Amino acid sequence: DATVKLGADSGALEFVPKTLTIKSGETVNFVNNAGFPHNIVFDEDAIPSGVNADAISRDDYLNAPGETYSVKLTAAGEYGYYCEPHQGAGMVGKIIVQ
Ligand SMILES: [Cu+2]
Repeated sequence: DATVKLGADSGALEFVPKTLTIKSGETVNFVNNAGFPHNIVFDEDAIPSGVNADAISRDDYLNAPGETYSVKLTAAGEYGYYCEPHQGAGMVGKIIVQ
């Protein structure tokens, strides 16, 4: 399992780390750090076919400080995802599942 802080302590709205590599079946914990509310809307494109992004997409917004979203990715492949509220600011990421 690996943990992604949503936003740096400085206030910058970025996925930390932006490019994360995990193994098949590892859980990603997206812990709110700064800039909340945040959400994780996996992109339908640039992903394993079948639009699995929607099922693993966080439509709701994490608002409480330290709120953690835990998602298990078993399918191998890059997952290109982005934070909608800060999508224009470049708050995106990619999770290589092997
Ligand atoms: Cu954000």
